[PDB]
Amino acid sequence: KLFPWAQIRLPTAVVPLRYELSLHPNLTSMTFRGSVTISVQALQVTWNIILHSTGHNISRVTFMSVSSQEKQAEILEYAYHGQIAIVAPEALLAGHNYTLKIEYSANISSSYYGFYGFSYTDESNEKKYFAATQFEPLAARSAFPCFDEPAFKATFIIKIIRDEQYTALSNMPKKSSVVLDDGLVQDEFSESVKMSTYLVAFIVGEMKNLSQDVNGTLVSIYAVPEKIGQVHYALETTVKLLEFFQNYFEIQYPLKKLDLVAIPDFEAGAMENWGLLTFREETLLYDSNTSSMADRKLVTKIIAHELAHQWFGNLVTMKWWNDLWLNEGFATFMEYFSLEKIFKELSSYEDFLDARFKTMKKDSLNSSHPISSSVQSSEQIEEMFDSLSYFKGSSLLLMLKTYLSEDVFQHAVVLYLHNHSYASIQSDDLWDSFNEVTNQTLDVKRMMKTWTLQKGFPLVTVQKKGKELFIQQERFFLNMSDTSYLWHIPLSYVTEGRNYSKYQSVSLLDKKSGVINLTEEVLWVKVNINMNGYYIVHYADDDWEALIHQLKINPYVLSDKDRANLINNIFELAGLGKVPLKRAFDLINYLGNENHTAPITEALFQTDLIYNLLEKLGYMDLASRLVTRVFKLLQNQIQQQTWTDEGTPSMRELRSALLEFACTHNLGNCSTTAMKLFDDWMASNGTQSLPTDVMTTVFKVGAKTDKGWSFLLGKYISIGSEAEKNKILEALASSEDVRKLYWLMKSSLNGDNFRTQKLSFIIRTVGRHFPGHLLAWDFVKENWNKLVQKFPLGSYTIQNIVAGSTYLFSTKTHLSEVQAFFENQSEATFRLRCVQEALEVIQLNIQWMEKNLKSLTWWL
Amino acid sequence: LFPWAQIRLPTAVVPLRYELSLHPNLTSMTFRGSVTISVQALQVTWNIILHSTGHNISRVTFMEKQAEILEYAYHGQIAIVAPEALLAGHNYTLKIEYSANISSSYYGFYGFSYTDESNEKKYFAATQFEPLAARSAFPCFDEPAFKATFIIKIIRDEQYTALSNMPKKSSVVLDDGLVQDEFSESVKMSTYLVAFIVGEMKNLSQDVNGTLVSIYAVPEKIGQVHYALETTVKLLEFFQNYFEIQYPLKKLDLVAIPDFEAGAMENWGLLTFREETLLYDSNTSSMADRKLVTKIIAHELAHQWFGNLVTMKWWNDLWLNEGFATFMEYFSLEKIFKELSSYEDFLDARFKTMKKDSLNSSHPISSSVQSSEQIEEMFDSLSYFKGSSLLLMLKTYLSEDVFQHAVVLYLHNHSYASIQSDDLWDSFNEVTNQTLDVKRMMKTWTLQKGFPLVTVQKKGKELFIQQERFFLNTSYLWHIPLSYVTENYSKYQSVSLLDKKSGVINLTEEVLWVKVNINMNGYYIVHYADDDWEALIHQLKINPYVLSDKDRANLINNIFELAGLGKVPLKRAFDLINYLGNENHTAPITEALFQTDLIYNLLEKLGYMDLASRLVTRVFKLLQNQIQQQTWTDEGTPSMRELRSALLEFACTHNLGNCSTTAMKLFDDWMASNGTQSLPTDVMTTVFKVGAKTDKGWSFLLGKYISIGSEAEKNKILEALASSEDVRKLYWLMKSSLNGDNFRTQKLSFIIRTVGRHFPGHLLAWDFVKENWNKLVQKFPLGSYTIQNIVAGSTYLFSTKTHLSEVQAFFENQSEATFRLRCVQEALEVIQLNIQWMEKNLKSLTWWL
Ligand SMILES: *[C@@H]1O[C@H](CO)[C@@H](O[C@@H]2O[C@H](CO)[C@@H](O)[C@H](O)[C@H]2NC(C)=O)[C@H](O)[C@H]1NC(C)=O
Ligand SMILES: *[C@@H]1O[C@H](CO)[C@@H](O)[C@H](O)[C@H]1NC(C)=O
Ligand SMILES: *[C@@H]1O[C@H](CO)[C@@H](O)[C@H](O)[C@H]1NC(C)=O
Ligand SMILES: *[C@@H]1O[C@H](CO)[C@@H](O)[C@H](O)[C@H]1NC(C)=O
Ligand SMILES: *[C@@H]1O[C@H](CO)[C@@H](O)[C@H](O)[C@H]1NC(C)=O
Ligand SMILES: *[C@@H]1O[C@H](CO)[C@@H](O)[C@H](O)[C@H]1NC(C)=O
Ligand SMILES: *[C@@H]1O[C@H](CO)[C@@H](O)[C@H](O)[C@H]1NC(C)=O
Ligand SMILES: *[C@@H]1O[C@H](CO)[C@@H](O)[C@H](O)[C@H]1NC(C)=O
Ligand SMILES: *[C@@H]1O[C@H](CO)[C@@H](O)[C@H](O)[C@H]1NC(C)=O
Ligand SMILES: *[C@@H]1O[C@H](CO)[C@@H](O)[C@H](O)[C@H]1NC(C)=O
Ligand SMILES: *[C@@H]1O[C@H](CO)[C@@H](O)[C@H](O)[C@H]1NC(C)=O
Ligand SMILES: *[C@@H]1O[C@H](CO)[C@@H](O)[C@H](O)[C@H]1NC(C)=O
Ligand SMILES: *[C@@H]1O[C@H](CO)[C@@H](O)[C@H](O)[C@H]1NC(C)=O
Ligand SMILES: *[C@@H]1O[C@H](CO)[C@@H](O)[C@H](O)[C@H]1NC(C)=O
Ligand SMILES: *[C@@H]1O[C@H](CO)[C@@H](O)[C@H](O)[C@H]1NC(C)=O
Ligand SMILES: *[C@@H]1O[C@H](CO)[C@@H](O)[C@H](O)[C@H]1NC(C)=O
Ligand SMILES: [Zn+2]
Ligand SMILES: [Zn+2]
Repeated sequence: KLFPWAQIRLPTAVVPLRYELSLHPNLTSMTFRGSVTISVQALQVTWNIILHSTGHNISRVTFMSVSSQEKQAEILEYAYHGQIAIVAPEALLAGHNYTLKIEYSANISSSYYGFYGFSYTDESNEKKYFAATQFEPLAARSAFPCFDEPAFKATFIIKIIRDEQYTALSNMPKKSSVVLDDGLVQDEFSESVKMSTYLVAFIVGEMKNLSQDVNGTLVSIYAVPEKIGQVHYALETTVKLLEFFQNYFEIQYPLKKLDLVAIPDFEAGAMENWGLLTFREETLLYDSNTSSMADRKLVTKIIAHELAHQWFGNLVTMKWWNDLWLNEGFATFMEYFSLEKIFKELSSYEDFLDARFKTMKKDSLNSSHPISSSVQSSEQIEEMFDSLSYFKGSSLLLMLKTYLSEDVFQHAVVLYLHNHSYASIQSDDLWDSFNEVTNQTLDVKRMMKTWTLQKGFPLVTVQKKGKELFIQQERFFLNMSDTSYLWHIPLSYVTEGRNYSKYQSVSLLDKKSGVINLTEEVLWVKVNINMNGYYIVHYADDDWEALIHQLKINPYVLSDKDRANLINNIFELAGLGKVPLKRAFDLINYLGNENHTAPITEALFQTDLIYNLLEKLGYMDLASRLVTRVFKLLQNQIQQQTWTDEGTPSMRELRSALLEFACTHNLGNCSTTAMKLFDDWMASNGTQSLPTDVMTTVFKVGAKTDKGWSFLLGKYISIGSEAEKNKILEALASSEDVRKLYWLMKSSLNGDNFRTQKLSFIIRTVGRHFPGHLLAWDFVKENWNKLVQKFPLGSYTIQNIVAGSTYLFSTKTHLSEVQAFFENQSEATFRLRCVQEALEVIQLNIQWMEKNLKSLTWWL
Repeated sequence: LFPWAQIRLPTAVVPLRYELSLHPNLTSMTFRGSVTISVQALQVTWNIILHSTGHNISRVTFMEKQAEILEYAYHGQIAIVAPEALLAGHNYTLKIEYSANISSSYYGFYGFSYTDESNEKKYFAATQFEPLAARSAFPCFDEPAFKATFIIKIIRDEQYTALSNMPKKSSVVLDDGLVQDEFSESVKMSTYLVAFIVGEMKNLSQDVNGTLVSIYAVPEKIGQVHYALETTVKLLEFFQNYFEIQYPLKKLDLVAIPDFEAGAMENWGLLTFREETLLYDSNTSSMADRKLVTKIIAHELAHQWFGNLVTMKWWNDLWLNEGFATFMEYFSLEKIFKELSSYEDFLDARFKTMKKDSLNSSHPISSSVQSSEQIEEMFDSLSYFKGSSLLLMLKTYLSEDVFQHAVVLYLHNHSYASIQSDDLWDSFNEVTNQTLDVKRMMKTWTLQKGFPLVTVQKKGKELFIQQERFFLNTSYLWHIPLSYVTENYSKYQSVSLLDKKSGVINLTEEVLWVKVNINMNGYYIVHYADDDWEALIHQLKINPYVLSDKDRANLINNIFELAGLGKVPLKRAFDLINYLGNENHTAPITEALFQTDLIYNLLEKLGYMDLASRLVTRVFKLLQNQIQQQTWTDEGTPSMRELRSALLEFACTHNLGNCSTTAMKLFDDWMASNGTQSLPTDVMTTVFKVGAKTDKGWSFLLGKYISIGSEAEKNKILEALASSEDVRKLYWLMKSSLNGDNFRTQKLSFIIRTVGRHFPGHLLAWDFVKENWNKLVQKFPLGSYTIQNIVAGSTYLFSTKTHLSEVQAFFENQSEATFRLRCVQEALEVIQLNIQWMEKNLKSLTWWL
C-alpha cells in the first residue's frame, strides 16, 4: 500500500475541534481498551485525514458528516512518523465539519513515557498498582490516536472505567462517576478548555488527598496513603504561588480545580499538565523538621516552575518545539522571581546566580549552539530538552526585566498572555508584546535576537580615562573563525565618587565600541550590577586594581551578587589568560571580611576546581598550598561555625559550605567534631537526629573507617528517607578504599544494593577524589555497552557519566586516550556533543596548565 | 674517503702484545694514554684497521716514523696508513698517544664518587668492556677473536690500591709524588676481558695453591667479604678439579665496587661485582641473600674457563658460555653447597624461561649477529637460561661422567683460542664415539624458537609419544631425550631419543602410572591422555612421595600451563593440586602458590573479587596444616625456611587466620624498640607488610628506609611501603623515586612493579608509566632491561580488549620504533593471552572454586 503523506508535520487541511476519549485500563494486566471521537473541521479539500497513532490495534474505524449514519472508513499505516491516514469514502469540503470514531486496544507502558504503569510495595507489605501519563513531547499519540502537534488545540472529554478502590484523575474536574453492574466505575470528567494534545492527562491510583480552596479554585495535593502527611508544605506553597501568579499575570487560572500528584516511583514522568501537575513523590515530600534546607528550596522551586507553566505553556502554547526554551525559560525565571517576592527568606537569588555562572561556563564552549534553532525530526525534538537552553532563556529574561522596568516587564507579559490566550505562538510574538509596551522606543525583538540566534555570550572590556568610560565588546571564546558576533548589550554600571558619592545608570551597547560619560571622576567602577546581564566584564589593569583595592577597604559598598560576580569573572578571565592567576588570588584576599555566603561559595568552587585539577596530576604540594591559603582567608568564618541548623537559609548554606571545605581537607577542629558527632550517631543505632546542615560532612568523616563505612552501608539499605540515603551514599562513595569504590559502582550497575538511577552519581563522586579518579573512568570504559544499554546514548545520564569521569584530565596523553576510546566505539558515539565537549574540556585543562602552572610555585 | 667499510675488522693484521700506559686523574674525569701494539700481518696490506672511539690522537708513530690517521666513527674504527707495504710474516710495532675523558655512564673506563663512613668524598674508577667498550678506553683490535698479551701500567696516587688482571710487577714513586704501578705480561686474552681499577680499598687474601685469592672491598665493608672468600676458595678448588685445568694466573681478585650502578664482569683475575652482591652476614642475611652471593661468585668463576681461557669467536655464540656459567652456577652448588637446595631455584628459573620462550615473541638462541645493536641483544637471561636448561638436558641424557669428559677435552683442545658453539658439540661427538649425533640434536634446539609439547598415551605394555610446537596462540622437529619413570611397586626408569613426529616405547610390565620427563631435566612440557593424568592425579593423592619434589612441582606447572592453552580443562589443574594437604616439600608448594596468585591477581583486576577470594580460601584450605605448623623464626634447613617465607607471606597477604595478628604483634614490638629489637629475617617482609597498613607503621618504616644502613633490610621496607592500599602514598613513592628524592631511580622499576600488582595501584602504576614515558626513556634507554621490566610489571595483568586497544594505541602514538619493540609486542601478546585465558576459563569458575 501507498501512504498519502511524506512529511514529518501534519497537513493544515483538517483541524480537530473536540475529543471524546473513553478508556478502559486494566492495571494488573497492563493493557487498555479505548474509544476516541474526534470532531474535526476541513479547511482545504482532501480525501485523507492524516493524524498520529502508535502501538494501536485498531478494531473499528468510522467516519461521519450531519447524517447520524456512521460510514466505514479505511485506515492506512506509516510507523516511521507515527502516523495513520484515514481514507474517507466522501471528499471533505472546506468549512464542513466531520466526526471520526476509532476503537482500539493497547499496552500500558513498561517505560515511563506515554500511558505508563507500575507496581509499588505499600507500607503494609502489600503490593499495589498505579498508572499515569507523560506525553511531552511526542507521547500522547501512544495513549490515543490524535493530532499530536502543539498548534492543533482542541477540547477534551475524558472517560475512564476504573476499579472502586482507586481514585481516578484527569485534567478537568470529575463530572460523573456512575457505578457499573460488575463492580467497575465509569468516571467522566468535564469537557476541557482549548488545549494542546501533550497536556492531556489521567491517573488511576489508590490515593489520598489534602485539599484547600483558594477563591473559586480548589487546590489539592494527592499522595499515597502512607505519605499524605508529607505533602502539607506542598499545598501551603501552591496556595501562596497561585495567588501570586494570578495577581502577576492578571489572567485567572481558568479551571475550578488544581491537582498536584506525588507519584510513588523514581523513574516517573514529572510535568505541568493542565490542572494535573505531575511530580516524583521524592520532589514533593517535605517534613518541617526532618528535611534539609536544599530540600525546602527544591520543592518550593518545582511547584513555582510547574505553576508558572500553567500560564506560560498551557494557556499560551508554542506553535512548535523550536520555541520550548521560551516557555521553560519563563518558568525557570518565575521560579526565582516569585520566590524573591514571596520566599524572600529563602535567598533563592543565590541559587539563580550560581545557575547562571554554571550556564555561562558551558555556553562559552565551542560545543554550544544557539537557543533558537530549526527543529525537524524526533531527535532534534528530544534535543530541545536541556537546562542550558532553559537557563540561558531564564538569564535573558532577567537581563530584559532589569533593563526595562520591573513594571514594564509585567505589563508586556500581561499583554502577551491576554492577547494570545488559547492560541499557539512563535518566539517573536513575545518580543512584539515587549515592543508595544515600550512605545516603540526600543526594538527588543532586534535586541533579543542577537542573544537567541548566536551561541555564547559577549566579553565586555572596560577602560576608565577621566570621566570617560570606554566599552568594547567581543565573543567570549576560550582560545583553541568569524566576526559576525555583535550583541545588543544592556550595560549597567555602578560608581563611587567625591567621597562616597554612590551613582548608577544603564546604557545599550549595540556597537563593537562606545563610551559612557561619567558625571564626575570616580575611585572605582563596576559594570553589570548584580550580574543581571548575561556577560563577562574585563577591566583595564588599573580598573581591576581599583576594585581589588576597594574590596580590601570596604567590600560592602558592593552587593553580595557583584562581589560573587567579580570572583567568578577574574577566575574565568585567568582561564582565558586576559589576567594572571596572580590577580585572581589577589582579588580574593579581601575574603577575611566577607560574611555573605554567595561570594564565599564561588571562591570555594573556583579553588576546589583548581585544587582537584592539580591533585590529579602529581602536584600535591601546590594543591595543599592552595587549600591552606584559602583556609587562612576563611579561618575566622570557619572557626565561627556552630554545628547546628540555626540561622537564615543563606547562612545555613554558609555553614554547610565552610564545614565541608574544612572537613574535606582536615583543617583544625573539623574532623574531630564531625567524628564525635558520627560516633554518637552510630552509637544510637542511627536513631539520634543529626543537624541537616552538617549531615553529609559528618557521614563522610565516618565512612573513612571500615566501621563507619559498614554501618552507613547498613543504614543505607535499611532506612526509608531517600534524601538521607543520598547524603549517606555520598559518604560511602567518598571513601579512599579503592575496592569499596569499585564495589559501589559494580553494585549500582547490577542494581544490587543501589538502583541503577544512582550510578552516575556514584561515578561522579568516585571520579572527583584521588583514589577513585582513574578507577571511575576505567569503569565507564569497560562497562560502556552495559551502560549504554541501561541509559540510551544521548540521555542526560550518559552525558553526566562522560563529563563526570573525564572533566578532571589535563594531559595530552589523556586527551589521546579519551579520543581513542570513543573512536574505538563507532563514529556516531565519537560525534556526540558530550564526547566533543569532553575532549574540548581536556584541551582547555591542558591549556590551563600550560598557561598558569609553572608560575604557581612562586606564590600561594 | 676511507678504505675499510665493514663492522668486523680485517683478517690481515693481528695483535700480539700490548704496552698500555695510562695516567688517569680521579678527581677530574679524564686520562692520558699511550698504547704500543706489537702486531703481525698475515697478508701484505697497505693500512692497519682497528677500533678507537672518543680519543684525541696526540702522536701516532709506526716502527721510527710518524703515520697519518684516518677515522670512520660510524663503525668505531680508525685507519693507520703505512709508509712501507706491511709484508706477510713480519712483525711491526704500532704506537698511539692519545687523550680522553673518564666515563660516567658506567661503560668503558669509568669512575664515580661516594661518601666515607667518616663522611668524605672518596673516588674510584673501573672498567666494563664487554661487549664493545675497550675501544673507548684504548685503541686496539676490539673483537674477541684477536687475543694478545697485556702489559698495563697505571700512574696512581699514594692513597689508591690500583688493580688489574695480572699481579703488580713494580711501583716507582715519580718526582711528582705520583706512583707508577706496572702489571705483569698477561696470558693470551681477548680485549674485552682486560680490566683495571683505581680506588681506596682494603684486601682479604688467602693462598690456596700458589694462586692468591683476594676479596677487595672498601675499608668500612671489609667485614662482610668473609663468606665471599670462603666460597671462592671452595669453588676455585671445585672448578680446577672438574675442568681438570689449573687456573692460569698467579692471583684471583673479587672486587666489591662501591656503587649500585657499577658493571659486574668476569674479568680474568679481576672479578668485578656490585658491592651489595658480595656482602654477607651469617646472622642477618636471608637464604636468598646467601644463595645470591654463592650463585654469582660461581657464575663468574665458571667463566675463567668458559669464556676467558676458551673464548667465543663472535658475539652470537655468547649464550654458550653464558649458559654454561649459568649451568655451572647450579651444578657447582649441587655438589659442594648441597644444603642450599638451589635446584629449586634452577627449576623455578627453568619454568619462567619456558613461559617467555612459549610466546610468538620468542627468538632462537642461535641467531646471527651482525648489527652494532644485535650485539647488545645477546644480553638477556632468556638466552642464558635456555642454554643452561639444555646443557642440563644433555648432562642428564649422557652420563654425568660422559659430560665431564666432553668438557675437559674441549677446554684442553681449545685453551687460549677462539671457538664456535659447534666445537662444544664436536667435543661431545667423540665421547659418544659418534653413537649419538649430538651436534645435529643440539642444533634442533638452538636453531628454532620455543620448545616441544610431548603428548603421551599409554596402552598396556607400551607408551605412545607424539611431539609438536608449544604454541598458545609450521613444522618443528626436535631431537628429544625422553627420560621416564613407572610403577607391584616396580620403580623402573629409562630414556628414549625421539627424533620423529611420532613414536612408541616398549614396557617391561603393564604399569599403574607413568611420569615422562624425570625432574624436568628436559626443556619440554608433557601432556597425557585423559586417564594417564588421572593415574598421576590419583597417585599424588595416594602417595606423592613415589615422585620427587622436582617431578611433583613439574606436574603442578605443566597442568596449569596446559590449562591456559586449553589442552586440559582448568578444573583438572585444580583437581591435581588437591593432594597439597600431604605436601611438605617447598619446590611444589611455591609453584602452586605462584600459579594460583597469577589467576587470583588476573581475576581481582577484572573485578571478580569473590571468585578471587574463593580461590585463595581454597588454596589455603589445602595448605592449612602447613601454614599453622610454621614458626616465626629462621630455625630450619634453607629449603624449609624458604617455605616459611612463602606460607607466611601467602597467609598474611590474604588476611588468613592466625597471621595478620601475629605479624602485627611482632610489628608493634619492633617499632616501639625504635627498630632495634631483632626480627627473624624469614618473617621480616611479612612483618613490615602488615605494619605498613597503618599511617603509623608506614611513616616509621619510611623513617627507617631514609635512615638505616642495611640495603637488604631497606629493600624489605620499600616492598612494604609499596604494599600500602592508600593510592596517595603509592603515587608518591613512584614520584619521589623518579626525581631520585628518597629512593634512587634504580628502585623505580621495583616500585611500579609492586604498586601495579595490587588493586589500589593497578591503574595507577600503568598511568604513571604512560605519563612519565619521556622522562622514563631519558633515565633508561629503549631496550633497557629496566624499561622492559617496567612495561611488563604494569601491563601484564590487563586482560580485556579495551585495555589491549589502549596499551597498543599508546605505544603507536610514541614511535614506530617504540611500537615495533620486543617488549612492546610481548606485552600486547600477553594481554591477548590473558583475554584468551578468560574466554576459555572465566565462565566455568563460578560453579567450582
Ligand atoms: C713477533 O713477535 C713475537 C714477540 O712479540 C716473537 O715471539 C717471540 O719469539 C721468540 C723466539 O724468536 C720466543 O722465544 C718468545 O717466546 C716469543 N715471545 C712471544 C710472546 O711469543 C716472534 O718471534 C716475532 N715474529 C717475527 C717473525 O719476528
Ligand atoms: C502489546 O504486547 C504484546 C505482547 O505479546 C505485543 O505482541 C503487542 O505488539 C503489543 N500490542 C500492540 C497493539 O502493539
Ligand atoms: C461547523 O462548521 C461551522 C463553520 O463552517 C462552525 O461555525 C461550527 O461551529 C461547526 N460546528 C461543529 C459542531 O463543529
Ligand atoms: C482488572 O482485571 C482484574 C482480573 O481480571 C480484575 O480483578 C479487576 O477488577 C479489573 N479492574 C479493572 C479496573 O478493569
Ligand atoms: C568550532 O566553532 C566553529 C564556529 O565558530 C565551527 O565552525 C567548528 O565546526 C567548531 N568545531 C568544533 C569541533 O566544535
Ligand atoms: C559625551 O560627551 C560628548 C561631549 O564631550 C558628546 O559629544 C557625546 O554625545 C556624549 N555622550 C553621551 C552618551 O551623552
Ligand atoms: C559583615 O561585616 C561588616 C562589618 O565587619 C558589616 O558592615 C556587614 O553588615 C556584615 N554583614 C551583614 C549581612 O550583617
Ligand atoms: C537499629 O534500628 C532498626 C529500627 O529502625 C532495627 O531494625 C535494627 O535492628 C536496629 N539494630 C540494633 C542492633 O538495635
Ligand atoms: C671531553 O669532554 C668534552 C666535553 O666536556 C668534549 O668536548 C671532548 O671532546 C672530550 N675530550 C676528549 C679528549 O675525549
Ligand atoms: C689528580 O689531580 C689533582 C689536582 O687536579 C691532584 O691533587 C692529584 O694528585 C691528581 N692525581 C693523579 C694520579 O694525577
Ligand atoms: C693483603 O695482601 C697482602 C699480600 O699482598 C697480604 O700480606 C695481607 O695478609 C692481605 N691482608 C689481609 C687482611 O688478608
Ligand atoms: C699446586 O700447584 C702445582 C704446580 O705449581 C700443581 O702441580 C699441583 O697439582 C697443585 N696442587 C693442587 C692440590 O691444586
Ligand atoms: C680439536 O679442535 C678441532 C677444531 O679446531 C676439531 O676438529 C678436533 O676434532 C678437535 N680434537 C679434539 C681431540 O678435541
Ligand atoms: C617393541 O616390541 C615389538 C615386539 O613385541 C617389536 O616389534 C618392536 O620392534 C619393539 N619396539 C621398539 C620401539 O623397540
Ligand atoms: C615429608 O613426609 C614424608 C612422609 O609423608 C616423609 O617421608 C618425608 O621425609 C617428609 N619430608 C620432610 C622434609 O619433612
Ligand atoms: C632510633 O635509633 C636511631 C639509630 O639507630 C637514631 O638515629 C634515632 O634518633 C632513634 N629514634 C629516636 C626517636 O630516638
Ligand atoms: Zn518546565
Ligand atoms: Zn656471566
